[PDB]
Amino acid sequence: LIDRVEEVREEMDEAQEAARFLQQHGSALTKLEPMVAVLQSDPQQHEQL
Amino acid sequence: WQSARELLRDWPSQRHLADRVQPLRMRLSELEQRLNNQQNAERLLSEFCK
Amino acid sequence: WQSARELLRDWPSQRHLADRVQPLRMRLSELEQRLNNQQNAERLLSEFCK
Repeated sequence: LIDRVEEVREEMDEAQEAARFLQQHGSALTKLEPMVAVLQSDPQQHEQL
Repeated sequence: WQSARELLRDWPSQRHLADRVQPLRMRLSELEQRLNNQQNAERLLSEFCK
Repeated sequence: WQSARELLRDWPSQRHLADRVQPLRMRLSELEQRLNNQQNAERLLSEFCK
């Protein structure tokens, strides 16, 4: 009665969603990852800072 | 900033687990075939009981 | 910097994959019976052929 199919199918849903998203934005994520910290510094907030 | 941090946190996990789709695919296919065998031999078993 | 980045690369993967241990236990146990029964039936067939 293990009926693991539920669990493995859910794992597939997650994994295929993940692959789809990676294809969707993989380039965008790669471009963001080197200079992510800049998100913390808005030019005007830089001066108030 | 924070959303990007979380995105780059989860993105690794996504990559780690994406490769397993096909490893998962054959896994569930075989598993579900096994469950079908269970159901089928169960029907045969019940017919014996009859 | 680079090494640490690699460590924190693995760390998401580490927990994610280690989660699978227990499934693997039952998997290996179950396949053991395949091994055992294959060997047993191999006996039986060899004994018959003799």
